[PDB]
Amino acid sequence: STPVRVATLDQLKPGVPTAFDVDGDEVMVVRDGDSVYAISNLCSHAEAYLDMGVFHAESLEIECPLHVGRFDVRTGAPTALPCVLPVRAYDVVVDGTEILVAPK
Ligand code: FES
Repeated sequence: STPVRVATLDQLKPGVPTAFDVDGDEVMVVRDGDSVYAISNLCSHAEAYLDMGVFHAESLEIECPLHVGRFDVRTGAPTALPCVLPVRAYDVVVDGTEILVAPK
C-alpha cells in the first residue's frame, strides 16, 4: 500500500551494502546469508553515507566511512563511537526474490 521494490535478492552481493531511494528517503540495504537488512543510509553522527563504509558480517554492523562509528543493521542501534544516536530501521520482506522495503 505500497512498499518500494529496490532490487532482486541475487542482484545484491552478500555483504556488500547499497543505497536506494525509498519514497524520498535514502536507505542502505545489505544481504547477509539469505537475510536482508535496511536502515537509513545517513549516519546520525554527521553527514556521511553508510553504504560507502564497511560491512562487518560477523557482527552485523555497518561502519561509517567518515569517522568509523558503527550501527547494528538489524535495528539501527548505534554500536560504536562516535555514533551515539540510532538511525531509522526499515521493514523488509523478500517476496518471490523481490526485495521490498516499507516506506517511512
Ligand atoms: S559521520 Fe558517521 S561516524 Fe561521524
